Order: sequence, then C-alpha cells, then structure tokens
Amino acid sequence: GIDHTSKQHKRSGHRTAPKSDNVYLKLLVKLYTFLARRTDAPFNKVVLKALFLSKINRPPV
Amino acid sequence: SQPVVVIDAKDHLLGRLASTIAKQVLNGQKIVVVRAEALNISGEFFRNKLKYHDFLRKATAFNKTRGPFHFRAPSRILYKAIRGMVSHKTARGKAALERLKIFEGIPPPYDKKKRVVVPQALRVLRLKPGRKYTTLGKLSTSVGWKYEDVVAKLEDKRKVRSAEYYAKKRAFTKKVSSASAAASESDVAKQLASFGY
Amino acid sequence: AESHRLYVKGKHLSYQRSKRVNNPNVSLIKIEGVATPQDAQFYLGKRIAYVYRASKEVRGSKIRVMWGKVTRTHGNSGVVRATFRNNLPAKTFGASVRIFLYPSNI
Amino acid sequence: SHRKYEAPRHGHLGFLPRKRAASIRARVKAFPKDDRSKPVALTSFLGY
Amino acid sequence: ANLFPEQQNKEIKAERVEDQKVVDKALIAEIKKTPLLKQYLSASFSLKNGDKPHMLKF
Amino acid sequence: AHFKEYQVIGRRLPTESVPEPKLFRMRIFASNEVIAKSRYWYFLQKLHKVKKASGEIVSINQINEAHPTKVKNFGVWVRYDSRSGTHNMYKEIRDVSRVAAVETLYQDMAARHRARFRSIHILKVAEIEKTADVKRQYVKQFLTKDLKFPLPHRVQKSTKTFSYKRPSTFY
Amino acid sequence: MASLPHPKIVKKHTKKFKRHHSDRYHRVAENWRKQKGIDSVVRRRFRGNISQPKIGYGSNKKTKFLSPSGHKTFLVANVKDLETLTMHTKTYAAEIAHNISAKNRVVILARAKALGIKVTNPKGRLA
RNA sequence: CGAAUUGCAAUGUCAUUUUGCGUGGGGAUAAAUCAUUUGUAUACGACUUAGA
RNA sequence: GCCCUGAAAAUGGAUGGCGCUCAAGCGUGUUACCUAUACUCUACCGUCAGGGUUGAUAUGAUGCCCUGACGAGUAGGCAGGCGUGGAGGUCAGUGACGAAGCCUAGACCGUAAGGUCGGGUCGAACGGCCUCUAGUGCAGAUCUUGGUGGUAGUAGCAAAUA
RNA sequence: AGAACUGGCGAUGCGGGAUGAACCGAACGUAGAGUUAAGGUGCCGGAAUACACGCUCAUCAGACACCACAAAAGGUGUUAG
RNA sequence: GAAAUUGUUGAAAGGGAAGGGCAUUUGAUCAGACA
Repeated sequence: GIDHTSKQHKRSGHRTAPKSDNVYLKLLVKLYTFLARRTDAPFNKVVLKALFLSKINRPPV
Repeated sequence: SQPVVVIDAKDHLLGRLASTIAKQVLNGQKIVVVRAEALNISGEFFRNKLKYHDFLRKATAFNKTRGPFHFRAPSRILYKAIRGMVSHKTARGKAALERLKIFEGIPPPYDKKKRVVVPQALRVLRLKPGRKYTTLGKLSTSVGWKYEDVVAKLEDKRKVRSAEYYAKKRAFTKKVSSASAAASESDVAKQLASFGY
Repeated sequence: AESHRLYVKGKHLSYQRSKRVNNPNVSLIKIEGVATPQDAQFYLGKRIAYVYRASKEVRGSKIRVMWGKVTRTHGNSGVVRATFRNNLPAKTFGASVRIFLYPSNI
Repeated sequence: SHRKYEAPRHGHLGFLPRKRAASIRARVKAFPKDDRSKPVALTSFLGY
Repeated sequence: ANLFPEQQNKEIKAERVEDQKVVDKALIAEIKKTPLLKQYLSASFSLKNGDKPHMLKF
Repeated sequence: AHFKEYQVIGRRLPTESVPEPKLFRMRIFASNEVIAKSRYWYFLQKLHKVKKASGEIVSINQINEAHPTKVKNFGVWVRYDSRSGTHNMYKEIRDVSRVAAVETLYQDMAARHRARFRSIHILKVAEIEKTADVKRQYVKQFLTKDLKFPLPHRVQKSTKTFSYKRPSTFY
Repeated sequence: MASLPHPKIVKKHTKKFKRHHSDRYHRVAENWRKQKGIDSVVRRRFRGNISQPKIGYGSNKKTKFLSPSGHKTFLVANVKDLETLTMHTKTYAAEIAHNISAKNRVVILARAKALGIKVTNPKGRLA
C-alpha cells in the first residue's frame, strides 16, 4: 500500500518501432539498431529515431 | 483425563460452572452434573425472581406454544445457561449437548461413583463473604417446580446409605493403615523413602 | 503390562480462525498436562496422528491415519498449532489425536 | 387505535384446545387428598 | 512377486551369532556389576496416566 | 505506570545581555526522561517566561531512594482538576519509596475521583519523621503497638480445573 | 518418450470458473461472463462470493501447455503431420484428430511406434 | 528354552453396537386393518359399537 | 467519585446473547496473547521502465536474456485476443472403414473468452493456417414467435318442480 | 434550508464497531511463512476465569467513541476531602 | 430429433427453504504408471 507520486505504468510517449510493414524499412532499422547499440556515435540514434516517424513528422526536403 | 466427569453442583455458581462445562463438552468430555437443586447464583432471591419473571413475560403472542419455553426446574435452568454458551443450532453444539446429562439429586449410577468440584465456580472462593446469594431450589419452587419435597426425601436416604458405607470403609482404612505401618520401618520402605515414596 | 503406549493424547479443538473466518490449513491441538507455552515448546516438531475407521479395507486394514506435526505454540494456556499433509475434516472438533515423541531431543 | 366501546371477551381461554377428547371416558386428573387414618374406602365411581 | 519367491527372504545365518555372543557376554559382565538393570533392560517403556514428559526426566 | 524520579535542571537560553541566566530545578515523577523533560517545560512555562525553543535542559538525573528498605509515612500535598472546578488535597501513604507512594496515589485518586494523570499536579512529598503528626486514620491504624491481624478467608489458586475435594479456608 | 527435464507442474485455481447464477437458471450457461452490474457483488468482490479470473492465476511459462506427462500436445490428421515430430519426441505428444478413420488410425499408430512418438488417444475407434 | 532377516520410522488391528447365514438346546402357538354393522360420533379420515 | 429517586407507552425482548457481583462492571496501570487482501521475505503471472544480444546460431530482433519497480476501480478510453456466417489462397487437409450436429457429475489445455479428445447416437458433407468481408456473440427490453410448467386432478360442471 | 477548508462515499472491496454507503485501522495481482494495526482474550469466539490499587449491591445496575437518548433538584447510602 | 417440462430404474441427501465460496474426511470415478 503505497502513496504514489507519479502515475504508474506510464508508457513512454515515443515509438520504438515504425507503424509500417515495409520490409526494407524494417531492415534499415535492423541495421541502425545494431549501429546505435554497438557504436558511440549519436548520428546513428538520431537516424534511427527518425526512421520511425510519420509522414507528417518526416516531411520532404 | 477421565472418560466421564461427575460434578457435584453444590455451592457452585451458575455461569461460572456452565462456561467451564460448555468448553469441556465442546472439547469432547462427557460431563454429568448432579445435585443441581443446590446450585447457587449471586444476588438476592427477590432480584433473581424478578429476572425470572421478566423471562416469563416473554412469550410469542400469536401462539405461546411457539416461544420461549420457560422451564422451571434447576437442571433445565442450567441447561439453558449452557445452551446459551453453545451453538446449539449446529451439529457441533447438538453433539456437544448430547454429551451432557443433568439431574436433580444423585441417582443410582452416580451415587456409587466419585464426584468432583470446579473451584473456579465455587461460591466460597469467588464471592465476598457477606454478599447475598440465591438457591436454585427455592427459586424453582417459587416459580412452579413441584418436586423439591421429593428429592429431599430421596437425598436423605442416599445420605444414610452413603454414611454407612463410609462407616465401614473408615474401619477398613484404619485396619489397612495399622497393617501397613508395621512395614514402614522395613528396609523395603526406608529404601523407598530415599526416592520420595 | 496393561499399558503399551508411547504417545500423549490430545484433542483437536478447532481450526485457526479469526472471528467469522477460519484457516483450515492450521489446526489447534490441546495436549494433556500442558498449561503454558513453555513446557509446550518440548512438543514442537513432534508428530501427530489422527486415527479413524473406514469400511473399505485398504492395504489390509480398516483403520486409517492422517499424519502431521506440531509447528508452534498458541497464547498462554498450552495450546499448539499443527499442520497435516491433508488438513482435518472439521467433524473432529473434540476428537482425540495422538502425539508421538519420534523426533526427540532428550 | 383503541376500541370505541369496551366490552368483555367472548369465551374462556382456559377451556382452550376446544377439540375432541382423546377418549370417550374422561379421566380424573385429580383425586382428593389422603387422610391416612380413615377406613379404606373408594374415592370415586363410574356409572352411565 | 508377492508370494514368497524365497530368494534371500527369511534365512538367518550362523555367522552373526558369534559376533552377537561375543559382545553381550562382555556387556552383561558390566551390567551385573550393578543390580536391577538386567530387569530394567528386560522391561519395556510405557507412559502411564499422570506422566508429563516435559516435566519428567530420563 | 512504573514511575521513576528525575531531577531536571533548565535554563533560559543565554544572550549577550545576560550570558549566565538562572538555573531552575524540578524534582519530577515520571516513567522516562522524555516525559520528564516534557513536564519540566509544562511547569516552568506556567511560572517563568520560557519554552523549549527559548530554553535548554542542562542536566537530567535519576534520583534513587536512599533507604528503600525502610517503611515511611509520606505525606502528599496535591491539586487536581475535576469536571467542575479545581481543588487541593492532602493524603498520607505508608510505602517504602517516594515513587511507589506516587504510583499508588495516582491510582486511588483515579478510583475515588476519576482524575487522570493529565489532571494531577503533585506539589509536595514529605517523609514524616515522627508518629505524632500523622492525622489520617487509615495510616494511624498501622502505627499501633504489637500490631497483628489474620487473613480469615483464604483462596488457593488452581492450575487444574477439576478438584476432588472441597477446599478449606482456614489459614 | 521419457521426457524428464520438466519441474513440478503447479496449477493455480484448478477449478473451472463458472458463471454467476449458472446453477439457478438454465439459460445462464456456465461459460464465464463478467458481471458488469452496479449493485453486484462479484464485481465488487464481497466475501463468500465467487472468484473471478485475473492474470494473477496465470501459469508459469515453463509449465504452460504441458500435460502431466510433461509433453505438450500436437494434433495430427495424417503421417505428414507426424513426421514433423521426428526430432521433437521428448516434448510433443501426437493427439489424433476426432475425424480420422479407424483405417488410418492404425497406420498412424504403427508409424509412431517406429518413430518413438507418444500418442495420447490410441484406444480410439479400435474395437 | 526361544523371541534376530517387520532388514534405520510408516495404525503395524484386539475395541462396539446392529444385521444375515449355519450348526444344536431348549421354549412359545396370535392379533390388527379392510369390507359389513352401530350412532353416545361424524365434512372425508377419525371416534364409539356388534358380528363365526 | 459511585449508587438511588427524577426517568411514564403501548406484539415478547435485547451490554449482540448467555450470563457476571473482592466482576465476566467502573477508573487507572503492567506484561503476555489472538488476527486483516496492511507491513517484511520468497516463488509465480502480467504490465511499465532501463540495459545486453544480428557474435550470428534455428538467417528469426516478430524474438532471446538480465535488472528493478508496480498491480484497487463505476462512467469512459486504448491495446492484445477467443468465437460465428460467407469470400480469395493453402494443407496435393478429414470423411460412408462414417462428415456435421446432439448427449456425456468421462479426460486434457488456457487466467478467461474457448479449444481439444474418448464413448453413445446419427447419416453426408466439414475443417486448420495467411488474409477479406459482415444482417457476427444476449439473462433481461410489461421484447417478438413457438412451445411448456407449479397452480391442479384443484375452482368447479348447482337457474328452468322429476 | 444556504455556504468555507480538508477527507471520504458515489466509483470501494478487506479486519473491527453484532448489524449499517460515510466511523476506526487499512486500500486489493495468485499463494506460503512471519509480525501487527483498530478491536479484543468467561463461553458462544481464535486469544490471560492474568497481575496490581481502589469504588459499587442497583425491587427497569453497569458494560467498545460516531451510537442509537438524558437534564434541573434531592438522599447521613457510601467513599475521600 | 436439443432444451424447458415429464415417467421408470439406479446412486445420494433431507428437523420452518434450496443453491454457492475456502478446507478436508467418506463413497464413486479418472489418471499416469517412472513399465
């Protein structure tokens, strides 16, 4: 019996994988998880957390 | 430890005896209260009579042959007190009360047997000397028990027949003590006394 | 010669319970002669048997046994607790079990 | 609420279980007291 | 096989008995140096009615 | 409770204007140092301008009895608050120790007046020296010569519930 | 078919979780349905009333889907389904479907007795 | 004189009523209900009566 | 301070009951003891979070592994799943040596929705997996239709002279 | 009848108060062992007919706060002052 | 050829309800047999 300060079982609001079923995107993510894990470069993580993004948060350049 | 326990209810207090019983007869001892007419209950006679009349007042209006059955005898008074301490609406309590037998006076099977005493219910030990107490025989006779003058005619008879037994046994006892005292100086006994015996 | 026994007789009083709630996993035993928790601490670990009858002879006997042990004490009057393999049936409230001396420390 | 006008009970509550008797010959629930001095003599009779 | 196949079931030998006779005769030698002990061992233990094991000694 | 006697010295907190203030002493009855130090600040805060925060406690010392194997007549001056009004009282006790006299005074006060610990202030406890200043009869009846009395009605305790002979009260 | 690496299958609440008032009314079946009522007592978890399903009663992941023999069950209708279990003999038991003919049950039984596979319903449609 | 090998513990059974069957030893030879009838009774049952 | 009087209401009755009087009452104090889904320890389920692992083995990372914490819940929101009728693919699927359905205080699996098996009955079509689709899941609505009961062998079948 | 602050019920079970929507304790995954809360230990009922100082005898005593009712005025009835 | 409802047989229980939860005895039944 605990007096909780914070809401319990609070999902992180982010997405740790895409919503799509694209095989090639899944493979790119397979690659960049490896790199982000086994590399100390933050470029890899940025690219990774960008590969997850919606069509509106992934706009055109 | 005994299989059956015969209890002389003379100079005993009612609830203080009945609780002891109601626990022992639930734990599984067969108990036989005897000489229930000489039981005692605290407080004065007029007070206890008022309480019994308050109990008699309570009867089912629409048909009084349904309601509190006011038993007037002492055996049944004590049975009421015990049954109130027991869950008689269950098999546990019914079985328990089947292990009980209460009597006025001391009948044949229990006159030739040994009677015991509950000391945590005795009037002389529990009550302050000078307090007024009440006798269940006089009470029952006041509320409509018609057999006080009979158990008396039987108890004196039992007592005569018991006192002659004691008069014989006492002589046998002194003879046995005088026969055993002629061996106490012996090496069979001053070797026992080294072990407390 | 008339006696052959090596046990102490006791009574199955009840289950462990609150008011209005019972725990049949735990049973209460009243041992004879015992009047305190000290002098009941001797009977801890000791085995217990409830010996009863049944009409179907199994393995060559009509009598049947439910084994258990003494675990710990109860408050201020020499009652103890017991835990059997298969808990007791509640019709034994006021029935004689027999406590052995088999695990001894004398 | 109380009765407007009081009046006694109908019947007697002491002759109750106003049922059929269990035998056609009514039974004597009470005999006189015994004087242990007088001559031996019957106490009652039954006729038709 | 519960009908006495008789493959080393009940036959007591005659080798153990010499090793049994050699100790008990040397042991009764020490028992009989004190009385009432042959009888003690011959008897069998039993609890009477008023016996409180937590109170009595051994 | 199982009381004890304490000696509590206290001191309003020092300042540059008076860096050696006055030590006040109290001889208090209580079960432990904690509530002793609480009662010190209850009584001192009735008389002088100080609190726990504006003060300190210097020394706290248990006072044991000098002759605890001597019977003494303790006169006691006390005041108590009732349901309606506040009063004073004097009672004599015949116990061996100051603390025991207090322990049996709180009790019979709670009996005869239904006054609790939170109502009673024990003003003065005095060992009376001579058998001529005692004025209470329930003490004077024990200060007689060749005092003897019996205990007529004895009650033996029982470890077993069933007994096989009627008891006797004979002493 | 020994299959003895498994440890002490325990089952929390081996009872069946019957519906409330499935015994009072014949229309109310025994299949469990939550009581969404407002003045209910099973929903509010009073004392003496029945117990409801929760994930707390969930079984261990090491002893899930195992029969007391230590195997988990695989349904076969033919030999092609059996031959999948030629490796996994000490973990999987080949229950035969309820629609197979007695003519083919013997084929399956005979093939499995050779492959060492264990069957759970081998006295079926036999006579 | 023997009690061992129930192999290091597993109630290691004698209690106590009821009931059936057979052996052999004697002992005893009936009422109730229905149906009929009566009316001191009665909604029907029941009650009270009579009948070889 | 206690006790009494004051203090009277209507079925028979309520310190919960019995019952209790150096209390089993009142005031106060000292230990011992009982036990809640609470607290501590452990195991298990699930969720949340953090981290390790594409060495590369079953290429799969849908996962596997370690660590810690947590779990109430109406209206209500989201997720993961069970089930039904039909559709597209697929198991070269089951089947007259007996499909489906029905009965089964007979068994197994799952927290559960539910699935699976044996037996009896029966007689011709039916399923598992990946997906699509919907007239898709009932205890109720003084629900609709159909059928059936306790009431109950009961009320009662008695106007009109026979 | 109408407001303020907090807490709770509603939406909430569990131990206790006999019983109770709100009081006391304490908030819930499935189980085991241990310890406690509030309340209690004559028997019903698991647990001391435990210890200690006192008061009370009531011809409707008294007995777990919320709670299920009680005043003014009197008593040499008693206890202490 | 379901169920409601009903008859026969069999098992079991039953002092002003029945049903249900936890725990176990007794009876039946199933189990796997580690064979």
